[PDB]
Amino acid sequence: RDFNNLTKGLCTINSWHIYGKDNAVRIGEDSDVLVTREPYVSCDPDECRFYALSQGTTIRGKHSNGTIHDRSQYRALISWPLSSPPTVYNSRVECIGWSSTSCHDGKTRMSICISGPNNNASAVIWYNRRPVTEINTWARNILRTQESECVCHNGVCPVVFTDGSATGPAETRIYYFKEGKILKWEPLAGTAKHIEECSCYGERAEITCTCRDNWQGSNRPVIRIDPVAMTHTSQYICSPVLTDNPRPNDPTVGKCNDPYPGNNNNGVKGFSYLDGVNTWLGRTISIASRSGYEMLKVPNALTDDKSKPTQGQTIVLNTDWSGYSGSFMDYWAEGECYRACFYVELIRGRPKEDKVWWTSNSIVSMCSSTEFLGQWDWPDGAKIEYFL
Amino acid sequence: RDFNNLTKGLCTINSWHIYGKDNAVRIGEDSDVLVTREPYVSCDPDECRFYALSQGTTIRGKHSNGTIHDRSQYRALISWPLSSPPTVYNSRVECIGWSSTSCHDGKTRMSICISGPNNNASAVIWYNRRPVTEINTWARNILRTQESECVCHNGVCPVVFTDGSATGPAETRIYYFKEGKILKWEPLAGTAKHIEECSCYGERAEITCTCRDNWQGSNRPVIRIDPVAMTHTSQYICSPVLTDNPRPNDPTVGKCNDPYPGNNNNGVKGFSYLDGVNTWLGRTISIASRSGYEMLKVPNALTDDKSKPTQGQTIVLNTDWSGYSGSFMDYWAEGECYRACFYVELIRGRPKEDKVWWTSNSIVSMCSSTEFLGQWDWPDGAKIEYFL
Amino acid sequence: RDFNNLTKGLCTINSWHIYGKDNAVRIGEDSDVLVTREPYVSCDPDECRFYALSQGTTIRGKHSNGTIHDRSQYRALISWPLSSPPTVYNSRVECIGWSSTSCHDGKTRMSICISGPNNNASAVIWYNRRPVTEINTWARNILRTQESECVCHNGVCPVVFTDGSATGPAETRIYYFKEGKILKWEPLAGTAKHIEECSCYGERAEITCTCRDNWQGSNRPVIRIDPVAMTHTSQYICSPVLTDNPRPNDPTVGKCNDPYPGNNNNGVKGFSYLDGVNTWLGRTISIASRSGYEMLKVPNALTDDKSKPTQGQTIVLNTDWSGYSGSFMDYWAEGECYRACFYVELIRGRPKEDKVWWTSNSIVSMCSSTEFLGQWDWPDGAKIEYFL
Amino acid sequence: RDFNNLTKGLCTINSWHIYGKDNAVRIGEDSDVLVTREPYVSCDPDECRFYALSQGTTIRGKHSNGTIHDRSQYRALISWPLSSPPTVYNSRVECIGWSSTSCHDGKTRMSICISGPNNNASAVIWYNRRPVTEINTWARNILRTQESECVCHNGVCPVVFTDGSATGPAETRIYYFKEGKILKWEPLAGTAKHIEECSCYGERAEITCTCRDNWQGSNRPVIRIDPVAMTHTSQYICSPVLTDNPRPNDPTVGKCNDPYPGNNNNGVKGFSYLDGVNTWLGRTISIASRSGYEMLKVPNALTDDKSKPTQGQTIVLNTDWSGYSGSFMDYWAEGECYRACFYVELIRGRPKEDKVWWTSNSIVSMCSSTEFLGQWDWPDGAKIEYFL
Ligand SMILES: *[C@@H]1O[C@H](CO)[C@@H](O[C@@H]2O[C@H](CO)[C@@H](O[C@@H]3O[C@H](CO[C@H]4O[C@H](CO[C@H]5O[C@H](CO)[C@@H](O)[C@H](O)[C@@H]5O)[C@@H](O)[C@H](O[C@H]5O[C@H](CO)[C@@H](O)[C@H](O)[C@@H]5O)[C@@H]4O)[C@@H](O)[C@H](O[C@H]4O[C@H](CO)[C@@H](O)[C@H](O)[C@@H]4O[C@H]4O[C@H](CO)[C@@H](O)[C@H](O)[C@@H]4O[C@H]4O[C@H](CO)[C@@H](O)[C@H](O)[C@@H]4O)[C@@H]3O)[C@H](O)[C@H]2NC(C)=O)[C@H](O)[C@H]1NC(C)=O
Ligand SMILES: *[C@@H]1O[C@H](CO)[C@@H](O[C@@H]2O[C@H](CO)[C@@H](O[C@@H]3O[C@H](CO[C@H]4O[C@H](CO[C@H]5O[C@H](CO)[C@@H](O)[C@H](O)[C@@H]5O)[C@@H](O)[C@H](O[C@H]5O[C@H](CO)[C@@H](O)[C@H](O)[C@@H]5O)[C@@H]4O)[C@@H](O)[C@H](O[C@H]4O[C@H](CO)[C@@H](O)[C@H](O)[C@@H]4O[C@H]4O[C@H](CO)[C@@H](O)[C@H](O)[C@@H]4O[C@H]4O[C@H](CO)[C@@H](O)[C@H](O)[C@@H]4O)[C@@H]3O)[C@H](O)[C@H]2NC(C)=O)[C@H](O)[C@H]1NC(C)=O
Ligand SMILES: *[C@@H]1O[C@H](CO)[C@@H](O[C@@H]2O[C@H](CO)[C@@H](O[C@@H]3O[C@H](CO[C@H]4O[C@H](CO[C@H]5O[C@H](CO)[C@@H](O)[C@H](O)[C@@H]5O)[C@@H](O)[C@H](O[C@H]5O[C@H](CO)[C@@H](O)[C@H](O)[C@@H]5O)[C@@H]4O)[C@@H](O)[C@H](O[C@H]4O[C@H](CO)[C@@H](O)[C@H](O)[C@@H]4O[C@H]4O[C@H](CO)[C@@H](O)[C@H](O)[C@@H]4O[C@H]4O[C@H](CO)[C@@H](O)[C@H](O)[C@@H]4O)[C@@H]3O)[C@H](O)[C@H]2NC(C)=O)[C@H](O)[C@H]1NC(C)=O
Ligand SMILES: *[C@@H]1O[C@H](CO)[C@@H](O[C@@H]2O[C@H](CO)[C@@H](O[C@@H]3O[C@H](CO[C@H]4O[C@H](CO[C@H]5O[C@H](CO)[C@@H](O)[C@H](O)[C@@H]5O)[C@@H](O)[C@H](O[C@H]5O[C@H](CO)[C@@H](O)[C@H](O)[C@@H]5O)[C@@H]4O)[C@@H](O)[C@H](O[C@H]4O[C@H](CO)[C@@H](O)[C@H](O)[C@@H]4O[C@H]4O[C@H](CO)[C@@H](O)[C@H](O)[C@@H]4O[C@H]4O[C@H](CO)[C@@H](O)[C@H](O)[C@@H]4O)[C@@H]3O)[C@H](O)[C@H]2NC(C)=O)[C@H](O)[C@H]1NC(C)=O
Ligand SMILES: CC(=O)N[C@H]1[C@H]([C@H](O)[C@H](O)CO)OC(C(=O)O)=C(F)[C@@H]1NC(=N)N
Ligand SMILES: CC(=O)N[C@H]1[C@H]([C@H](O)[C@H](O)CO)OC(C(=O)O)=C(F)[C@@H]1NC(=N)N
Ligand SMILES: CC(=O)N[C@H]1[C@H]([C@H](O)[C@H](O)CO)OC(C(=O)O)=C(F)[C@@H]1NC(=N)N
Ligand SMILES: [Ca+2]
Ligand SMILES: [Ca+2]
Ligand SMILES: [Ca+2]
Ligand SMILES: [Ca+2]
Repeated sequence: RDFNNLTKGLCTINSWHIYGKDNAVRIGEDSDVLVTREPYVSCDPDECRFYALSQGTTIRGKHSNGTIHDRSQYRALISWPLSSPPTVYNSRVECIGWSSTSCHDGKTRMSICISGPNNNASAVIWYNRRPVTEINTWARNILRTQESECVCHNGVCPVVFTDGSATGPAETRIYYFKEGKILKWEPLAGTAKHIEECSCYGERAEITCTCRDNWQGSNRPVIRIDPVAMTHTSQYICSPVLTDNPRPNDPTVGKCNDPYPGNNNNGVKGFSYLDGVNTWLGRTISIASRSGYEMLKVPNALTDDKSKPTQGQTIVLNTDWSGYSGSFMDYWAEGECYRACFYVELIRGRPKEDKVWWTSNSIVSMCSSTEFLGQWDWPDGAKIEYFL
Repeated sequence: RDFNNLTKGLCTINSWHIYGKDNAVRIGEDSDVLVTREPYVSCDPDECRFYALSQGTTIRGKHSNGTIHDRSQYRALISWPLSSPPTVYNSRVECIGWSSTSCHDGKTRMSICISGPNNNASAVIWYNRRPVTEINTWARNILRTQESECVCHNGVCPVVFTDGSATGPAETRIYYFKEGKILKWEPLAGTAKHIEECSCYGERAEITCTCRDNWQGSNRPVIRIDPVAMTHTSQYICSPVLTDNPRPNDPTVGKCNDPYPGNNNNGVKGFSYLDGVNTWLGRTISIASRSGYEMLKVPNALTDDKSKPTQGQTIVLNTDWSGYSGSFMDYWAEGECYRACFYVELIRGRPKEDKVWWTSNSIVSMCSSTEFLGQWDWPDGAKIEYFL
Repeated sequence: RDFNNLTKGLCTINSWHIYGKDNAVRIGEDSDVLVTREPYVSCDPDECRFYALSQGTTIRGKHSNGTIHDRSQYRALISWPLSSPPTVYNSRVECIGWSSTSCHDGKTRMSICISGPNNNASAVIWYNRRPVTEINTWARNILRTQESECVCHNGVCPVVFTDGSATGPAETRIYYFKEGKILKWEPLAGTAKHIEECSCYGERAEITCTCRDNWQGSNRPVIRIDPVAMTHTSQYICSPVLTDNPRPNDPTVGKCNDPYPGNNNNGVKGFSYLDGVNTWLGRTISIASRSGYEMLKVPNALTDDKSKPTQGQTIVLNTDWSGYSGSFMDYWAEGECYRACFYVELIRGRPKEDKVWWTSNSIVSMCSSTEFLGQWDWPDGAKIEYFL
Repeated sequence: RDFNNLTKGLCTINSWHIYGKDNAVRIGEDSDVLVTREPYVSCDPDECRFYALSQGTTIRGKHSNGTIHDRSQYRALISWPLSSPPTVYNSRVECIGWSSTSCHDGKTRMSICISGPNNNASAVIWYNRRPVTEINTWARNILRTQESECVCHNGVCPVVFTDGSATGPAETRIYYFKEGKILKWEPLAGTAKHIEECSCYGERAEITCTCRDNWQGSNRPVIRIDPVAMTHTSQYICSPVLTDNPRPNDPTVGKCNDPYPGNNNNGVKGFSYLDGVNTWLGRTISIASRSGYEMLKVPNALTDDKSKPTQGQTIVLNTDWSGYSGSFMDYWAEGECYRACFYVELIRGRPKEDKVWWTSNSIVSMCSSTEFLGQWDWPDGAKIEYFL
């Protein structure tokens, strides 16, 4: 086993095909399914798995009451087989905490969980299923990380962390890990003014992350990382196709180097694939809430402040709930190019559906096709009324 | 690991012995068993497994209400250990969709799931548990495939798909796959006038499929495929022993090159083994409904339009429900010949048993014996009244 | 991997230590535990497992009603990890039927299940988890076999079957299998007048089985088998310490070559270790019912028609239910001798406890010690009243 | 695989990071979680697992009634994946009994369970998942052992047992095992006057155990073992920071060679790391009950009868229940030093919470960091009222 290297480009994305779906809320209506949120997908060389933050109770369990809260001592990063639900009996605990990331470097897996109180959180970096490095909070304000997979190149796996205000300037750092040890870290550079929850992918020896400016931006910040030099910059997606949520209506011209204004102090984790004409952006269909989800092909979105969609695909109808969304690729598939993939978290329960006392989610995930495939929509599918 | 080659003939079939049975509806009365239908069996070189289409809910779960429907976003091909039930906790998802096939080529497994709306369905072809090829609907009318295992020879695994009307001419294609990639495809040839749900087996470098003419035929169409030349023809089973359902009474003479008339627009998936005097046909015992199941030895059924049974074996009594039935063989068993096997789906719930709001099934499977074994009957065994 | 050979003698048995216990009825009061009976234990070279006949329903399930019956289409030989309970989710199906045996030959496992109606039963012999040989009923009267493990020597695994009356002369055969194929079979020889449910062990190239004379004997028949010559004889245990159940009071003198009279048409599966002075017999404590269980050291029991106990060990109190009991050894342990082991089935429910509608069991198993260990008793431990 | 050797020293302990937490009582409110107590953690070369004594019933099960009792026939040492709960379906039985220890020697695992009545208990020593050696009670008074992992060095794995009074002099022995066989045993030596439940760790070819003087001491006895010479001594922790429970208030001066008085006939299993200035002691926060848990850095605690804390870390608040606590290390981690770890048992139910009829626990475990990490508290998290 050698470290994996990012030697391929992205396949041409002409549509999205179904990859995985776990139906966890439907099935967990009458089986021992854990309450989760903040899910993602990540591949090893011989298997791809679903990941999420457990809340340490099943959904039918009485302890599901109160699970709208983000951060407790009962949370852990869990993983489980692709498209199965996260059950008590099949879920494997990666580490303990309420913010995470995880990636395989070709030889073994690194998993990072942050736990603690808001003013005293710490990250523990696990490598080959043992704890190796720990990092203490630097700004004493909810140390937090990507909530989707990291990416490695020749052993170097950069990770984006943020510590500080959600509604003001914060202190974002890029840590470059290798075998779980810190090679280097840098403070955020470039023009992004606030960073959270970066969604990353790797192609041709470069790692691109699409993040959430929680403070001011409804355009998404982008961090581009060179994992060999161990350097980065940041900017925003130029495109007037705005992809955060909540957000104002789309203008005609976006902003490349500043937050696009109109909504403050709020947002959602999301992603994009930024590859010249082969660029696809994800977003909720609603400008106001986490409902619906679409993919739009927006040629040169990253660099063209007037780019608009040339194609699209509905993933979730606007009459169905969505949530966080994020990128991953199977870096160990055969063939000449990396096939872009993503998941969407389908959040159920509170706050939008408050007749139940819980919040949970299921997962749908697609990967790209070079065909122009017909679309379906992929909702969570559970009837909240069955839980009453 | 080399690609497997079909180098043996069928063993002499003198009776059928019990192979597997999961009792899923009985057990799922009080355990976390998934609602399924469209089951089958398929072997790898070191294990044989049960397969089916999940409905993405357990049977006791409230979401089992409505599961008579064939096609939703909550379905997936799952597999699980032989004769265990498909539970939440032991079932492995192969791919997402509501029509499937799957086979191992000696090196690894190919699995194909079709999903989408009726006018916009697509097939995703997985190989070694990754998506490799996608195929879009060509007639915009419920693209669909075998619902039982495919067969490979030297890496080439043909698969029969149909897109178009269930009650009229449709567009059937034979795709020849290798490592998940399309080597070739051909439109249906020969005299079969409508094809659905082919049940296939392989012997001496030839693949024989027994299919369902949904439009006109109560005799079954047969497709014979040369996986080296990558060519095929089709005809019908000549025999007056008619094997679709519903069907008219058996005549005295069948038809070789046309549908045998008497029932329109309906049928059920079934199979046969067509091997000269060693020929056995499966069918429901009832001409009117999916009840009962028998095997009949009908020497030269394929080519003799007056052949009648010379032996038989009851599998399921006419007072018990049956359903789809299909062929598979363990191509990696030791010994001089391939032992024919089959399963019967035992459908419970709607529409015949409408005091419950669900539809599900369990599975019974037999393989052939060179002995003349005593027969038992093998019903589903659940009491519907326990579910009330 | 070579075939295992029986090259060691029995270790000196000076007491019995606890080996395994699954508590299945206790735990299955509130978890998805299958209804079983006819359990046993058998080792592979790298693992020892519990085996039993499932009834194809959980114990809390409504289908547990009626499970006092011995033979249905819903039964299967299952195995599961040592001292775990047989659950829906962890139990592996070996084959389908309502009478079984199973043993590992050093290279792989042979499992035999008999199914069918009383007048038309057949055995299917599985080897390396595939069906290899089938055998049809020869006397049309409930073809049946050991219900505990077989034993192999250099690939040859003899198995004792009986077909015919339970209350009269029957036709017992010894089949000698190798890789699942029949090398030879012989009709029962020697002085045993009726044989059922043989409990076997192997030492120094000879296999000894202790069986149940259901028709006349309260002393147990014994079959001694030479697996190299493929020959056998039979006699009874001479000892006046009578070990079947129900049974008369112990006399002073037993019988070597005839059934010891006093009880007709009834009995229970049991076992012994017959090794000169190192001989230990198992039996229920009650002469009238399956309650209690003890081991007695009865020097030369096999050949001495006046032998009485020189030591003993209570396994289950007379105020607790027992059931079938049987022998196995770990033939792949390190060391100079084979350590004798046994299990006792602890039957709960009907017919003795008829406030519940089911019958099931749990398992306790001990192996011998060369120390003189203190004894405990090992009851099932469940409160029937919790199930009301 | 070679036997592991204790060739490293302890890493510098500057704080404790979260390692694992199973939330078993929360999750077991509505899933099939076994009732346990006396948990611990132990690593193999490729995996670390949770261990505990099952009570042979789930917590929601009616048989959980009465589980405050320590010793029944329904108990077994079980292990399960790190931070998962001990469920029916994922728990592996190591051996049967109501007192245990377990450790891996680099080649395979040794597990020891004691069972029997109080006056007739015996230990069975399993090695490579087979029983190898048995030891009978020597003082006929509840033969008992560590309840946390043992430690091996070059194949030699010493184990501390005690047989005799809990409230008076007893007979403690140190057995030195290798491949499950007794190399040697010695009676307790040095100044410790009563020993129970030793918590052990190994560094630089020496094994240190921190035990419980149940009879007189609120300071903890310490046994230091040379596994090459196979010799030991014992003394007490000198420090006036007293670490048993219940206990008097901390004095100013402790005792090195006698029990520190003030509480008789009671105590709790606990541990320490004794490494010069790098010494950390665990204890309950309450002097009166098993509530709260803290770690205190007490330089030279072992040898300095006036040492007081120079740092600390809260693990569990005084308003939350704790229980037994114990040491383990991952001896197969990479790097230059062994990272100290520990777990705390979080006992729920009786006797403190007597509105429920059961007693169970969950587990939290930490390992040391060379950083000064922020602290959180880690309670069990279940609401007893949900169980009413
Ligand atoms: C079976 O399956 C297939 C495969 O999925 C289905 O076919 C798919 O059908 C879908 C849905 O109909 C299509 O998605 C839409 O794509 C269009 C883009 O394609 C159109 O526009 C292209 C570019 O045109 C522009 O470029 C230049 C400019 O100089 C010039 O050429 C041109 O005139 C124009 O200015 C055209 O090239 C393209 O045409 C080609 O393809 C056609 C096939 O569809 C064919 O018929 C043609 O002949 C031709 O060859 C086509 O015209 C997306 O724009 C659209 O996305 C917008 O609309 C949806 C609402 O439906 C919305 O949710 C999106 O957010 C977006 O609209 C919002 O954002 C815009 C950007 O800011 C903004 O302008 C809009 O006002 C709107 O904003 C409002 O809503 C948002 C979101 O709520 C909010 O944030 C804002 O603030 C504001 O409120 C869809 O993605 C697929 O591309 C198509 N796929 C394929 C391969 O064909 C098929 O239908 C199914 N079949 C059946 C039988 O069911
Ligand atoms: C223990 O277990 C064993 C092993 O399982 C049990 O023994 C088995 O018993 C079963 C059931 O009894 C047998 O199955 C039946 O097999 C017969 C075929 O065998 C008979 O016919 C043979 C051929 O004869 C013809 O050939 C030539 C013609 O030129 C000529 O020789 C001859 O005169 C005749 O014209 C005979 O060779 C054969 O005889 C031999 O074997 C005998 C043993 O059974 C022995 O006794 C003899 O001495 C001799 O050596 C024997 O006569 C099947 O035909 C039958 O299948 C038909 O009947 C069942 C109803 O029972 C039906 O469900 C089937 O569908 C089928 O009948 C329908 O279809 C026909 C074809 O179209 C049609 O003609 C019928 O009118 C009927 O149609 C109606 O119903 C269908 C279905 O609903 C509907 O679609 C139509 O529209 C219409 O409504 C059974 O399969 C096993 O073969 C036998 N196995 C063995 C190895 O013996 C044993 O009983 C058990 N023991 C105990 C103690 O329980
Ligand atoms: C801690 O744990 C230890 C280890 O487990 C416990 O110690 C164990 O204690 C048990 C129970 O007490 C012992 O089991 C019993 O063993 C005796 C056999 O040992 C006795 O007899 C030996 C042989 O004597 C004969 O041989 C010759 C003859 O020429 C001659 O020497 C002699 O005089 C006599 O004729 C003696 O050698 C032996 O003595 C030695 O060991 C002693 C230790 O116990 C020691 O004290 C001595 O000093 C000496 O060194 C000893 O006397 C078994 O016979 C007995 O089994 C019978 O009894 C039980 C009822 O308790 C019954 O259930 C059995 O079925 C059996 O009795 C039935 O069957 C007989 C045979 O047919 C029949 O004769 C009886 O009438 C009776 O029949 C009735 O009931 C049956 C069954 O229901 C029914 O079918 C019939 O029809 C009829 O109704 C027990 O197995 C262990 O051996 C002992 N183990 C050890 C290593 O010591 C210890 O107690 C525990 N400690 C604490 C503190 O709890
Ligand atoms: C974010 O996270 C961080 C990291 O966790 C949090 O910071 C941690 O904060 C905790 C809690 O505040 C600290 O734990 C306490 O540690 C102190 C020991 O450190 C103090 O004392 C040191 C030694 O001083 C002595 O040494 C010499 C003597 O010659 C001399 O130098 C000196 O004057 C004195 O005599 C000092 O070196 C040390 O100072 C340094 O560090 C400071 C940081 O905290 C810094 O501010 C300073 O400037 C300096 O550089 C510091 O003063 C522990 O002693 C304490 O443990 C005692 O107290 C707790 C109650 O809180 C109690 O539960 C413990 O049991 C113990 O007290 C009992 O036992 C004593 C020993 O017998 C006895 O003396 C006491 O009376 C008491 O006894 C009673 O209760 C017990 C238990 O119930 C009972 O059994 C008895 O019978 C009796 O009833 C805590 O462990 C961490 O060390 C600190 N960690 C770090 C790295 O800083 C931070 O707060 C969090 N931040 C936020 C924003 O939340
Ligand atoms: C560390 C944290 O609480 N992040 C929030 C995160 C943060 O609150 C925001 O990113 C602002 O800092 O927001 C959301 C959300 O649904 O919007 C979550 F799902 C996240 N929950 C989580 N356990 N990781
Ligand atoms: C694609 C489809 O719906 N096929 C139907 C199929 C089709 O409706 C028919 O083959 C006609 O096209 O019919 C039946 C049936 O029970 O008869 C099913 F079980 C099938 N269900 C399924 N999910 N594959
Ligand atoms: C052998 C025994 O009962 N030990 C007690 C042990 C002993 O009673 C004491 O160590 C005194 O001998 O005390 C406690 C406890 O919670 O305090 C337990 F958890 C232990 N329970 C257990 N099954 N190992
Ligand atoms: Ca924002
Ligand atoms: Ca038809
Ligand atoms: Ca008898
Ligand atoms: Ca004490």
